[PDB]
Amino acid sequence: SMDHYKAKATRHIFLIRHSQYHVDGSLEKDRTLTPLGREQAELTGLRLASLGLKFNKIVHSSMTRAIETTDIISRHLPGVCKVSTDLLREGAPEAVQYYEDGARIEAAFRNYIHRADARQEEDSYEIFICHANVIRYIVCRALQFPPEGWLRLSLNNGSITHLVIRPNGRVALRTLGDTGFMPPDKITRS
Amino acid sequence: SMDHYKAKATRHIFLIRHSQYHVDGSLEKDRTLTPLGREQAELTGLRLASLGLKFNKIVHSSMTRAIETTDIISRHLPGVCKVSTDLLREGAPIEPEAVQYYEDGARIEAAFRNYIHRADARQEEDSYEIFICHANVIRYIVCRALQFPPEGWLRLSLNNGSITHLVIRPNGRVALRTLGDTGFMPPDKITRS
Repeated sequence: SMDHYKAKATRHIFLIRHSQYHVDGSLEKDRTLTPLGREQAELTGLRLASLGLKFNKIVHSSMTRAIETTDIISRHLPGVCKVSTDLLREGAPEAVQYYEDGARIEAAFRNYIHRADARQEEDSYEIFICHANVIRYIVCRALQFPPEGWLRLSLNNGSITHLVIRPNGRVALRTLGDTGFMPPDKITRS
Repeated sequence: SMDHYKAKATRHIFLIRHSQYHVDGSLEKDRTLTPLGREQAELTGLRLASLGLKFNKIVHSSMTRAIETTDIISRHLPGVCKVSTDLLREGAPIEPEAVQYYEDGARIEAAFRNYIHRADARQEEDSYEIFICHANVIRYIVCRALQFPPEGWLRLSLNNGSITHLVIRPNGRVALRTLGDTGFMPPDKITRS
């Protein structure tokens, strides 16, 4: 169980990886989703809406692929409120930047996963639209797995990862990197 | 990842949990799939057939629930041989005497070493292998192959008929590509028991 964790209720955390995008955009402006990526986000959006859950929020960063993945999914989840955060931004001396980028991933974990809400009386269902690296960090961290193994988790574009966090901080992984709802010819990791 | 491992090509391991069944069945022969369980198995079969992979083999637990799940899945994978093994029968629950657990631990380790860790010197191309079994068996194999601690077993929750996909590189690096995938099943067909 996560240490120093008390919540009022159970929290269901859904971590969605960005869909495929033009990684060769000169400026962020240009790193939009590929046509395949747009279809992926659509499929992830239909899947999420089909769950019969009233989601509490969709948290995401300000990167072009993040905003675009979010926009598409969000149209399937009418009324669910969106929250922009730069703790989910993926960075782009070099060495000092990278340390800082890593520290931000931990802050993301701390701020959004390890921290529970006092207002929250009942079970919550929370979506986070993220880059691969923050998902796999969050998974290892919440599950108390060796952080050195985070890169052993291979997350498809648009995939859904579901963690369950009980009031006493016991955590269960119900699924990781699910793209079972996409036709196999639509699945990508880049 | 795995130590003392050198394979000639990549190995894709698909670990499939059995479909919903009659837990109340009085003998092992009575613990057959429910009608919903048979629908789940069908869905998993459809999904596996749709990946466009030539599966090398279907290795399955000899428990009735695992047999019936395999019967249904294998109809979608014509020409893939099926091999029954006692090594993949479910282990005693982690959440009941100690010699039972020693026995089960030893067997499931044997299963891991025989089916997951052992590279075939006759492999001549990338392989795709299906193992139809049980939650504790899969949890153990996943954690062992990824070097996750034994307290991780019970933190992994696998749906009935779910697909867990590991990729084993020739030098022994292991990636977890998906765990507990039932994303191909409508939510109103999804169960854990």
